[PDB]
Amino acid sequence: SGVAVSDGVIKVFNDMKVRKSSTPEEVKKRKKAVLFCLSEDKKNIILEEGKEILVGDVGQTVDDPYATFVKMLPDKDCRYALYDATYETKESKKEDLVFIFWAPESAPLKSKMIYASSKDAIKKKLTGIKHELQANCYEEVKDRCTLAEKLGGSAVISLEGKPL
Amino acid sequence: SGVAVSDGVIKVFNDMKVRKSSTPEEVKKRKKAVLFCLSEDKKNIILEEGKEILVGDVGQTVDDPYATFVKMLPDKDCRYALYDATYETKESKKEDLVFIFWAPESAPLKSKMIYASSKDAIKKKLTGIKHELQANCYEEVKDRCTLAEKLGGSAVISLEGKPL
Amino acid sequence: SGVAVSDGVIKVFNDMKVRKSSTPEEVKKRKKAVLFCLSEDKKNIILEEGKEILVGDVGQTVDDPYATFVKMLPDKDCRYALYDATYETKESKKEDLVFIFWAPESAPLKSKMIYASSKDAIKKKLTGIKHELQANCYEEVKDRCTLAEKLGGSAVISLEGKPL
Amino acid sequence: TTALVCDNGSGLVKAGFAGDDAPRAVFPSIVGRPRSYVGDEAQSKILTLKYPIEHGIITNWDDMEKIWHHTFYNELRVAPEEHPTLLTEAPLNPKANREKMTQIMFETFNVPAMYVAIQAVLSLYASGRTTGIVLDSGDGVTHNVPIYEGYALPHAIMRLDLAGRDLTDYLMKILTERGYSFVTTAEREIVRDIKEKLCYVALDFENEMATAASSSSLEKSYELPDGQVITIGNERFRCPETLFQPSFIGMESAGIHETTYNSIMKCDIDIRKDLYANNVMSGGTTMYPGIADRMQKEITALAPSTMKIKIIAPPERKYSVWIGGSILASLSTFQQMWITKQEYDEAGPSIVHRKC
Amino acid sequence: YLMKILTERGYSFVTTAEREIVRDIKEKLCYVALDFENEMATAASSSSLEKSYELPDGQVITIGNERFRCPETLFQPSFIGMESAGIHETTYNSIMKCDIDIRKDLYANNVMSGGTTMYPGIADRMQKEITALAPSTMKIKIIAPPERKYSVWIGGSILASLSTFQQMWITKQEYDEAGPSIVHRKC
Amino acid sequence: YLMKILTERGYSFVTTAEREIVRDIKEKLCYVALDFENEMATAASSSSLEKSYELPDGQVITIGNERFRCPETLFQPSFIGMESAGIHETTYNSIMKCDIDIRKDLYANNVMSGGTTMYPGIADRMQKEITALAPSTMKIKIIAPPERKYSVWIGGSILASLSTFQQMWITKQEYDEAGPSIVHRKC
Ligand SMILES: Nc1ncnc2c1ncn2[C@@H]1O[C@H](COP(=O)(O)OP(=O)(O)O)[C@@H](O)[C@H]1O
Ligand SMILES: [Mg+2]
Ligand SMILES: [Mg+2]
Ligand SMILES: [Mg+2]
Repeated sequence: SGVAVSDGVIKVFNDMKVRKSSTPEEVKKRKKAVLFCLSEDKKNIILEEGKEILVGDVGQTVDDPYATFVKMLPDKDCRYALYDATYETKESKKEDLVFIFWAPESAPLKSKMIYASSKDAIKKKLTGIKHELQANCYEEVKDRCTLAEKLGGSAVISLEGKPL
Repeated sequence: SGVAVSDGVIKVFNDMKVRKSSTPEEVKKRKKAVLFCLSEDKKNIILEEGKEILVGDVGQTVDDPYATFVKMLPDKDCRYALYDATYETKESKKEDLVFIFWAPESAPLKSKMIYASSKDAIKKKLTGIKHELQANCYEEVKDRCTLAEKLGGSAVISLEGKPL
Repeated sequence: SGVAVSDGVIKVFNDMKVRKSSTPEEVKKRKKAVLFCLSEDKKNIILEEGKEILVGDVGQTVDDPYATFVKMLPDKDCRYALYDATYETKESKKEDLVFIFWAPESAPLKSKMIYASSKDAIKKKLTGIKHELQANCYEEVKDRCTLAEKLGGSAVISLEGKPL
Repeated sequence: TTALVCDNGSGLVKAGFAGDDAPRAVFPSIVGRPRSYVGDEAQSKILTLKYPIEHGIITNWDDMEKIWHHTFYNELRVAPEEHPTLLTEAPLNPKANREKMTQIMFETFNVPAMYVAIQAVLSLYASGRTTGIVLDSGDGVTHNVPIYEGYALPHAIMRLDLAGRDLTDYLMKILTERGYSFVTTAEREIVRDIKEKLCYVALDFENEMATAASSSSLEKSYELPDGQVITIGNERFRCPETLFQPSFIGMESAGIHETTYNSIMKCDIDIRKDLYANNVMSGGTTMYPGIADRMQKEITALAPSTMKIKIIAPPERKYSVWIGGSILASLSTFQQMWITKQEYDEAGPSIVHRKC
Repeated sequence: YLMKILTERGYSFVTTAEREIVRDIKEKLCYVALDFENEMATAASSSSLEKSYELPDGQVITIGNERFRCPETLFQPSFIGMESAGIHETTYNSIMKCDIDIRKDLYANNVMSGGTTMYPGIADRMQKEITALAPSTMKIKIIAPPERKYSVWIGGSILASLSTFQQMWITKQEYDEAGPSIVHRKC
Repeated sequence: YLMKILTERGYSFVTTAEREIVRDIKEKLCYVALDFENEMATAASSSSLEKSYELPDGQVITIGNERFRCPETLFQPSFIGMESAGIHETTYNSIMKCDIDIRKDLYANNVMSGGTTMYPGIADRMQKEITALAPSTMKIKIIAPPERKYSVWIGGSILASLSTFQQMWITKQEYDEAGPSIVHRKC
C-alpha cells in the first residue's frame, strides 16, 4: 500500500458527491471530472489543476463530456479518475459517479505498482461510491458502450444525454 | 494374441453370471467353478468337463469350495479359472465372481506364452467381471488370505461362510 | 600441500565478502582487489600492502579496475588474486567476486609447485566463493572477454560498467 | 536503509535490493549432501539433491535456514541484521508456515524489520491490475489464483504439479530419441538452456507437427559447451506442449488452459466477466514465445462465445513477482508498514497474521 | 477439502486413484469435534492426536489436525466457500418454517442418516449447536442409530420383504391401463 | 570394467580379439555376491575363490576378486563413473512413478531378462536391495527364469508359430493401402 490521500482530494470528493443549494453564477464552476496524481516524492494523492473538467462548460465548449475525457488521460502513465455520469435507463433516469482506474501497459512498473497497491487507500476514503471501472487498454476505455455496460449493463439505453 | 473363445465358454459365462428363477431340483446342477483349457490344435478356449465344481455339491461332498479347488488346478500346466465367491465384509455381505489366472513356473513356455498373450481375448468377452486374480506360485494361491486381500483387502472379515 | 593461511588474509576475505552499513567517509577505503603472497620462509599466505586496489579510487584515479589490474600482476612470479567484479547480464545486474590463480610459465618451479599444491589450503578457507579463474598465460588474462566468458559465458553483455 | 527482497521460488531464489530493475542473486534452490553444499555449489559438485521448496510449500525447514544464510552472506554479500528483508510466499500457505517463517527470520538473523506478501497479488499489481486471475507457473508448481480487488479467493486457487521441472524432464526424455543422451545433472543444465533458448509454444500443435515432419527449416542448431553442434527438430514445440496436454508426462490433470477455466467457474458468477478479460501470466515457465495466443485460443474454445477473452502477457513476467516486491519495499512511505522487532517481541509470531 | 488440506503437509493426492485413498482416510480417521476452536488449540500442541495411515503401496503417512477440520465444514461452510449456513443452522431454519404447533415434536425427533453422518461425535455437536440456536425452554433430543448409513436401504428392504406387501406393488397390467401416471395415484 | 580391472593383476587385454576372451571370462566366471563388502573381506584372505581360465593359446590365467567386482557395477555405478543409481534403485524409482494402487502388483512381479541378468546370484541381491528400499510391510518376490537370456526371442517365436496367428500379420496389400502408418493401427 503505502501512499495515502491528502486533504484536498477528500475535500474535492466531499464537494462533488454532496451538492447543496447554490447560486446560478457559482453553480457553473463545480467540478465535473477530476483526475488524481502523485507528487515529486510519490507520497500523497494530489489532483492536478491542469487537467480537469467543469460542470459549467459541459454542453458548451465541451460537446461531449466523455469524448473529451478519454484524450485527457495520458497514455504513458497511470492515472485515477472520477466521472459524474448522467445516463438514461429504460427504467428511469439516474445520475451517479464513476471511479475509473486508468492503467495502461505502456506506463513503467514504478507507476503501475504504486497505483495498484494503493488503490484500497483511496477507494476506502471515497465513501458511498458504487460504480467501479477498471480500464487497462486504451481501446476499451475509449469505447462508449463499456460505460453503459459497467453502469447498468444492457439496461442503459442512453448515456450522457444521447442514445447509444 | 491369437487364440479366441468358443461359443460354449461364452454360454457358460452368461449362464453363471446371470441367474434366473429356477426350480429347486434344477438349481442344484448350476456351475460353481469351471476351468478353461485348449484343444489339441490350441486354437479355441474350451472348458474341460472332467474338472469342475457344481453349486449343488458345495456344502455337502465338498466341505470347502476353495480348499477343494486349489488341488484341482494342475501344477504342471497353465489354466484359467472362474470362482464364484461368497465373502462377508464388515460393511455387508457380497457375492461376486473371481477370475483366477493360474500360471505356474513348472509349465512349459509354449503353454505360458499362449495363455498370457490371449488373456485379453478371453477377459474382454467376459463382460461385467471385476475381481481379477493373477497367481503364478502355488503357495500364494493355496493361501486363503490372498482371496480376501484381492476381493476387498482388509475389509473382508469372512470368506466362504467361515471367518478368516 | 603444506602452506597454510594466516589470520590477516582470512580477516580481509571476511571483510570483503560480507559488507555492512558504513559511513560515506570510511566506505571509500574498502578493499577492491587484493593479491596474496608468501613470506621469506614460504610458510604462510600473506597479502602484500604494496600492490592493492581500493574501492574508493575505482572510477577516479583508476579509470579501469580490470585494466589497471593486469599490469599489477608480476609476470616473473606466481600470485593469487581476488577481484570483485560488477558485470551486467542480459538477465540482470550481478556483483560477484572472482578468484584468479595467476601462474605464468616464466616463474621458477619452486614458486609454481608451492602455489599449485597449496591451492586447496586457501580455496577451502574462502567459503562462499564460486567464480574460479585459472590463468597461466599473460595474454589470456590480459583479454577482457575471458572474464565474461568465465563469469556467465555469452550471457554477460557488459563488464565493469562498460559494454563488451 | 535499503530493503532486501528474497523471493522464495520453487526452483530459483530471487534476491536483491529494493529499487533495482532485476534481482541480483539468482541461484537454484537445492541443498546438496554427500552419501552440506547449498544452492549453486551443488550443481558444480556425488551429492543427493534435495528441494525444501519443491512444491511451493516449505516441507524441509532445516535446510531453509541454510538457504537463507547463503542467500544473505555468499549471494547478497550484506549483513541481514542491518537491512530489512521482504519475503514472498506461495498461495494456499498454512498459517503455521507463515508464523515459522517470520519466527526464523526474527530469531536467527535478527533482521530489524520484515514483511510477508503473497506472490499472486504482487504479480497482479505489477501488471497494473487489481482484479484478475493470475497464472503463476513456476519451476515446481503452477498456480491459478483468482484475485478480487486485491483479495485472492483461497477456495478457487488451483494447484498443478506440472511446471518447468517436468518440462525439462520430458525434454531430456525426448532428446534421447534422436541420440542425444543427457542423463547427468551437468547435462541437465544444458537441456534447461536449450529449453529456454529454442522452445516455443505452437498455435496449433497437430498442424505444426505436420509441417515439422516435412519441412527442414524448423530444425535449429545448438552449441554444446564442449563445442559439439547438436540439431533439434520437432522437440521445440513438443516440450512446452505438455502444459496444455499433460498426457505427455502422464498426469491425468488437465492442462494449464483448462485448470484456469475450472478455477474461473468456481468464483462468483458476477465476477467471472472481469476474470476472463484479466488473465495475467507470470513465472519463468510462461516465457515461451507464443504461449499467450495458444492460451487465448484454448480459453475461447472453452469459454462461452458471447464474452471476450483478453490475455495480457508482460515482457517482464519472469521476474514480475520480484519486481513488485522490490518496488513495494523501495517506497518512501513504506518504512512505517514493516514489522519491527519490538512488535514481534510484544505479539509473538502471530503478528504477521494481523499485520498482513 | 481433505484432498486440499492434505497437500499442506506434503501429501499430494491429485488423481482419481488417490481420491479413493483420501476417501478411506476420511472414513477411517475423521471425527467431528465437540468444540472446534478448543480442539485445534490442543491439536497445535499435543502430539497424541496425530494418527498414522497405511497407503496401499506400504507408505505410512501421518495426519494431524486434519481429522476434525474435514468434517467441520458441515458446520462452517466457509471452509469450502459457500455462503449457505452449516447443517446445524439449515435444520433450525427448516424447523422454523413448518407449523408453530408441530415445532416441538421436530426439535426432539431430529434423525440423522446418510453415510456422511457416520462421523463419531457428530450428534453431540449437532445437539450443542441446536441448543445454542433453539430457545432454552424447549429441549433438543438428537438420536443417531448406528445403522444410519444404510437405513434408507434397510427400510426399503423390510418394506419389500413384507408378507402382506405383495398386493401393494404396481403390476404391469395397471401400468398398461393407466400409463406412467399410475405412480402418482398409487404412491 | 573387467578389461580395466584385469590389467591390475598383469593381464593386458586391449585389442578386439582379447575382448572376446574377456567377454567369455565374464560369462563363465563372474557372479553377483549377496554382500559385496563382506565377500571382498573373504576374497582378500581366502584363496579358494580364485578360479583358473584357459586362454585360447594355452595360457592359464587366474582371476581372484574380479569375479564379483565386475557385476557389482550394476548395483554401484560409481565403479564406471556414472551418477545414475544402480539397477536396484532405478527399479524402485520407476515403480514409485506408476499408479499408487498398482504398485503392490509390481513389487511382487519383478521379472528379469537379457543376457546381462544371467549372473548366478543376482536375484537374491536384487531382492535384498529392494527389500532394503521398499517398505517393510509389503513383500518383494523376484522370479528369474533360467531361459531369461533368450526369453524375448522365445516369446516372439511362440507368438509367430501360432496356428491362429497367420491372420494377424500385416500383409503387403494392407501396407500398399495404408502406407507405413499401418503398423500403428495394427500394433
Ligand atoms: N526464457 C525462458 N524460457 C523458457 N523457460 C524459462 C525461461 N526462463 C526461465 N524458465 C524456466 O523457469 C524456471 C524457473 O522458474 P521460477 O522463476 O523459479 O518460478 P517461481 O519464481 O514461481 O518459483 C526454470 O526451471 C526455467 O526452466
Ligand atoms: Mg513465482
Ligand atoms: Mg440417502
Ligand atoms: Mg533384449
